[PDB]
Amino acid sequence: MEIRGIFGVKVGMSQVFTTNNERLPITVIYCEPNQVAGVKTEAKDKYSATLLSFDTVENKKLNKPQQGFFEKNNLKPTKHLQEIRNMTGFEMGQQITPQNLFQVGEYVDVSAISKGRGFTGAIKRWNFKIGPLGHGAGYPHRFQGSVQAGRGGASAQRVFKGKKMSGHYGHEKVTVQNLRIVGFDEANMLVLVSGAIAGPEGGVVLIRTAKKKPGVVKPIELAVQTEKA
Amino acid sequence: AVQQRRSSKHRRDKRRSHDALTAQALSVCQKCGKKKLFHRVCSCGMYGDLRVKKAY
Amino acid sequence: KINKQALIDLVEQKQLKAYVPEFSAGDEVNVAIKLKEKEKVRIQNFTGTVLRRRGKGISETFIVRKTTDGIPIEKNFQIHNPNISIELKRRGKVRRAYISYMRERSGKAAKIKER
Amino acid sequence: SYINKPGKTSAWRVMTVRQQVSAVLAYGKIETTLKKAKNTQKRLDKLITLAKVDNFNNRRQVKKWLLNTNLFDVDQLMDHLFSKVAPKYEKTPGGYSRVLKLGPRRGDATEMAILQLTD
Amino acid sequence: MVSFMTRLNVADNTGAKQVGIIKVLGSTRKRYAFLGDVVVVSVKDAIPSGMVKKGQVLRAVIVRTKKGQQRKDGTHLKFDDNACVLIKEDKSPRGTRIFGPVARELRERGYNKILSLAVEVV
RNA sequence: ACCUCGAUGUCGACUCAUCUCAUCCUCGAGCUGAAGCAGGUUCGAAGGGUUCGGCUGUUCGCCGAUUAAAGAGAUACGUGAGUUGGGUUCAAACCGUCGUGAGACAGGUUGGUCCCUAUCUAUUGUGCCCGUAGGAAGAUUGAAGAGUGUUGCUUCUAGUACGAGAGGACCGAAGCGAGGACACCUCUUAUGCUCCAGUUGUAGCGCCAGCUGCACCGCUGGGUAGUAACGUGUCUAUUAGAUAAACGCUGAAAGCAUCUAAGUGUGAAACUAUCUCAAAGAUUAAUCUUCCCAUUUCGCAAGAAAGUAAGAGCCGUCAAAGACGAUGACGUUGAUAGGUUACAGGUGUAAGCAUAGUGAUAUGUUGAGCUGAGUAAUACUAAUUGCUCGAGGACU
RNA sequence: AGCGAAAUUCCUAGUCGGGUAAAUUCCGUCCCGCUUGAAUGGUGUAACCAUCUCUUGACUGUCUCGGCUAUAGACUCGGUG
RNA sequence: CAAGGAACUCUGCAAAUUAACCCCGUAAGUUAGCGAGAAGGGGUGCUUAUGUAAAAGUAAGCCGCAGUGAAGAACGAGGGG
Repeated sequence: MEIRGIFGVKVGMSQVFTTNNERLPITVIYCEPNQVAGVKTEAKDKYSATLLSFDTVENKKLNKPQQGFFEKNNLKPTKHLQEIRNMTGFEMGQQITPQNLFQVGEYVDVSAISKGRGFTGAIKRWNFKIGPLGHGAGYPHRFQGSVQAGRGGASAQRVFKGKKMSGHYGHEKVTVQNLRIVGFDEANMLVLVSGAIAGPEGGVVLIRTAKKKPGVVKPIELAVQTEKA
Repeated sequence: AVQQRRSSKHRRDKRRSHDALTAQALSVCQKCGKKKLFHRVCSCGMYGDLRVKKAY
Repeated sequence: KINKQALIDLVEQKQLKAYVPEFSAGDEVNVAIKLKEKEKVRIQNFTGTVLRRRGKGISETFIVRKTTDGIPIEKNFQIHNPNISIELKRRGKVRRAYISYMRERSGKAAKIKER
Repeated sequence: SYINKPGKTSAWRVMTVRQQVSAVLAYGKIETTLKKAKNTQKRLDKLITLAKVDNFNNRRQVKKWLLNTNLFDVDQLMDHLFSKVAPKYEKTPGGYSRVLKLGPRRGDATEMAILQLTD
Repeated sequence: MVSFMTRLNVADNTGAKQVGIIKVLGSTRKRYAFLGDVVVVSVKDAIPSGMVKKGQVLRAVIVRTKKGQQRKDGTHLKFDDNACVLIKEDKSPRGTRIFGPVARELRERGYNKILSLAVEVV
C-alpha cells in the first residue's frame, strides 16, 4: 500500500509500566529526521520508492563522489542510504518527523540486522536436541546427527542440497511484525517500542507500517504513578 | 578416512597457489638512513623520528 | 550526534514516584497493592521481610517474604510500579544487601535492628 | 585431557603482570611481548594513580601488588616511588607510559614491544 | 518446572500425601506445568483411612510451585513447595479444607469453588 | 546362485531426517438403513503434525494413561570413514538333553576391546584473482529460488434449529491457549576465574593488625557488561487467481433432457502470490545515479615517457564485527581503543581512630570502602614527520 | 526321597496372589516334570562375595533441557615436521 | 547451574549422595563369633573460667550465612539366585 519507513539505533532496552497492571519490556530507539535522497517513480523507474539518506556525518568526511553529488544535489552528508517501497508521499531532500508517519499506539513491523554470533554450532543454529550422556556413550555428543540417507549408486549416493548445517550465525537483515508503538519523544527524536529488537546496541533499525494489521490501531495507556505523600 | 588416489603436480601447485605471500609494509625514516616498516621502531635508537632508546 | 545512555534514564522521568522510601534487604515492612477486583480497587497488605533489593533505576525491584498458614511465601514487587504503598516498622541491621540464607534460615523471625 | 602442560591461565598472566610492573618500576623500561604490555598498561596506570596520594591505607593497598628483587626491596621500591616518581606524573591525566613496537623475536617471531616512561 | 512423574504434594483435606503426574494436558510434549493447569495424577502415597486410595487415577490442579511463576503484572510469586488440589472431574474440588492461601494468577481460569474456600486470595 | 566373497560390517537402541500415498487428524465434496449428536461410506487431497510410561536385548509386541489423531511404506531389514554394543555370532562356565569320546544344542544361563592426522566430489558458511569492457562509489529491478505454510479448548449466538422425550448442532465472532521458529538479557535464573563481600589454616611480608603463594578461583553469598533459557514479545491468521474432486446455468448430437461439446461460474489444509531471506558469475554478465580526468608529446595502432585531482590497498587503534580471512569506524584537524576525572550500577559501613568489654565482641567515625567489561568529558598515551596501486576511455 | 517354568520348562510372556496406574524381568505358589533328581550328589543352610538381578529412603545436568568460566588443542604467527 | 529427581536407560554404568572425631541409639538372623560405623540423630568455632602431667568435658559471653569452616575421608535397607 503506502507503508512508511523510519530509521533509528537501539540505544537501550528496559521495562515500561502500562495500565491494567501490566509490565511492558521496552526497547529504546534513538531516531533523527531523515533526508530524502531519491524518489523512484512508477513511471520514471517502473516502481515508486524512496531512497532515504540517514546517519548524518560531518561535511568534513564523506565519499568525495557521493559528497560531490550531495553538494550538487545541495543536500547534507549522511552515512547510509537505503530504499523503502511505497513510501512516496513527500519530496526530495526533506526532513521527516515520525509523528507524520505513525501513531503513538498503533502496530508496526521492524527490520534489523541480527547480532553476529560468529562460528556457531548446528545444535544452536538449528536448535536441536542431544540424547543421553550416560552409559558411556562415547566421546562425541555435539554433531549433525546422521548425514546418511542412502548409499550405493541406486538410492541416494550423496549428500543432498539444502541440508541444515552450521556456519556463521547472525548478521542477517530480518523483519519481525506486530510490535506495539508505545512512546514518542519529539524533544529528542526518539521512540519507545515493545518487543525485543534484533541485534546489539547501536545498530541500524528500520521501522515500517504493519503489513497485515495496518488499520488496526489501539493506543496503549500509560500507568501514571499514584505518587502521593 | 584416508586419501584414495595420489594428486598431480599441476593440481597440487594450484592448491599451493594460496600458500603464496603478499608484499610487506615499508616506511621511510629520515634522520636514520633506513627503510623501516610502518608503526615500528628505528634501529638508530628512535621510533619513527622520535629518539627513545639506544642506537641498536 | 553521539549516544549518552543517560537518555535511557531521561525517558523514564514520567513514571517515577517521589516518596522513595529507602529500605534494606532484611527490613520488616508491609507492601500494600491497590488491585482492582472487578470494580473495587482493594488494598492487599502484603507484610513480611525484605530479601533482595537490586536493579538499575526503574529496574530496581525487591522480594518480600512472610509465612501464611504455616507456609512460607515470597513474592517479587517492583518499586516504581503503581498501586504499591510501602511501610517499614523496624529498620533491621543486615551485613549484606542480599539474604539468600533467609530462604532456609527462617528461624529467629525477629532480626537485629540498626542503630 | 589427561596429564599434560598446566597451561598459562589468567592467574599466571596476572602474576607475570605483577612481576613485570615491579620490574618496570625498578628500571623504567621493559622489552617483552606486545600483548602482555597491552594488558598490564591499565594496571600499571592504576598503580601510578594510587601512588600520588601516599596514604597509609593506600600504602596497604599497593602492598598487595609488589614483589622482591635484588635492585631494591618491596619497601625500597615503594619509598623510592612515593618519594620521586609520584610528583613526576601528577600533572598529566593518564598516558604516563608508552608502548613502542619493536622487531620480531628471533625464536618464534613474536612481535616485541618496549614499555617505557618519561616526563 | 513440573512434568510427568513429578512426585508432588497435596495440601487439601484428603488422605493422600504424594501423587505423580501422568499427563499434563495441552499440545504434545507439554513437559511443563505451572499454576492453574489441570493434570491427571496417579496416587502414590495415601493413608488407608482417606477418601481415596493409592493407585487411583484422578484429576488434580497444581496450586503451589517452589520455583513459582510470573504474574502478568510483573510480581513473581514464589512458593517453597509443590502442592495440588484434587477435583471431582469439574470446577469443584474434592477436599474440604485448604491449607495455605491461593494466588489470583489462576482465578481467571475459573475454578471459583476452590478460591472461595482459599485461606487468602493473593 | 548373479557384478561383489585380494572384505557390500550387521539386530537394536540415540541423532539426522527425507520423499511418496494405498490419508490418520487437520482441508473439501457426495451417498446413506445420514431426526439431531455421534457417524459409516467413496474420492480429490501429501502443507503441517500425529504422545508418554512399565516389560521384553527384543525392532516388534502386550498393558495403562492422553490428544483430533497416536497412519503405512521406502531410503544397503537407511543411518560406526555420526556414539554404544544390550542381545547377537571367539574362547571361558554351569544347568537339561544328546554323542560313551573330543564336543553339540535353530536351548537357557554370567561377563566377555568397535581403528582412523579429511585426498577429491557433493554438501553448510566465509575469502582470494578475474569477469560484469575507461577507472572508481553507491542504489536498484528481479533471473532464479528457498524458509514458511501446526492447531486445541472455552464462551456467545443458543439448549437455538433439529428433535417430542432425553439429547443436541451447523455458520460466524471473541477470549484463553499449547507446541515449534524468530528476537533480546530490561522482569526470574545461572555463569560471569585480574568484580565485590564474609571466611580457614599453612609459609612468609622481622613482629601485632593488614596482606599475598597454596588449597577446584581454597570455601561460601552474590554480582558490572556479556553470555545462554527455564525469563518475555511476535508469528500460525486473512485474502486474490488458476483450481482438483465436487456442485452449476444455457445448451445440442439425442426436438426430452444433459456442468461440456461452444459459452458462462462456484469451489481444497495442495499450487502461483501476498508474510520472511536473498540476490545480475542472472556469462541471461542488466539498469539508474554520482565522482575522476583527457598534463606538449611515440612505438606492430597510440600513451615509450609525467601512471589521479577519485578511491583503494600496505600499517596501527579498535568493535555492534570478528578461527584466520574478511566487516565497519578511526587514523593527529583523532574520542577509535586504553589511561585520568566524574557518574551510573554492583558488592556491601573499608583501613585506621575513639568509646565500652579482661578477650571475643558492640557503637560512632561510615552506606563508608572497593569495583574487569556500563556512561560521559578529557589528546594524557597509541594510532606517524609514512609507502604502493591508482587518469588519457581499446571498438560498433 | 527330595525339589519341581529352576542357570533346567519348547509350549511360555503357563496360571494364581503381591509387585507394578500400567512389569515377555521379579517374589511365593499351583505338580502330568518336553529333557528334575539324590556324592558325573539332593534340600535347608549362619556369615561373606571388585557375584548377578529387582524394589526402596536419600542423591544428583543420566535425564527432564542444555548452557556458561579457565585452559590443552581445534584457528593464527615464527621454527621444525 | 533455578526446579523436578532414574521419569533417559539392557539395567542408578557413570556421576552425585555418605565420610574424620566425640556423645545417644541400633534390630532380624545368629553356628555367639558377628551382624555394627547396622538401621538412625546431636555437637566439633572464638574468648574467659572450671578444669588435668597433658587433655577431654562443662559454665558464661561472642557472632558468621555457614565453625574436621581449606585438605583427604563407608551412601543405605530389603527380596531373590
